[PDB]
Amino acid sequence: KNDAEPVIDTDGNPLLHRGKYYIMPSNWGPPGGGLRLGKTRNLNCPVTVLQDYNEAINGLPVKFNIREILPRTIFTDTELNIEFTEKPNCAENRAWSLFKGDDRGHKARVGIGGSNGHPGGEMLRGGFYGEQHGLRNGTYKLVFCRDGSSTCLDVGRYGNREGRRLGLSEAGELGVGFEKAGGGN
Repeated sequence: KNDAEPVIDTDGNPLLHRGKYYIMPSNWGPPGGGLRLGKTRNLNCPVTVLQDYNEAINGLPVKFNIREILPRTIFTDTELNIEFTEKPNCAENRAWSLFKGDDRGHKARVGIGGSNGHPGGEMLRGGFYGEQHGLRNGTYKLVFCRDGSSTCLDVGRYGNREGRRLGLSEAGELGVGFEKAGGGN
């Protein structure tokens, strides 16, 4: 279009696939936390990807693959399937799925695992997306495009008093910054 650039960590270098990264809360917003598999609600397997109310923990690595592949650069509009680098042993996968539309989950909640136990229930189908509609320095937003009716929506934030459950906002939210997790190759 106007037209897709490469997606950068913003420690200056284009961002890659099967590469482990972290996502910080940009520049202190608000008040910024990291993300991980966190504790929220109760027992059947934690699906809730949490954002931290504390900055000491950058959470868990984040693998942006167009998933059943290997590729070199992630340009702003190219699909992908994202997942953490280690699942709590008991949810099925670490892939992020969006549980939907009712039941006191109340937005499409960020979900790891293949079935549900507890709140909400049926995880929507779809491939993710991302990147800034940004201005002076740094990086920005990630997006989801559904299988059924989603000409895709943003991912804002919902809280619930446990931490901060990610979700699909109506407007857009989250200035996001990327920190490769290190490595060679």
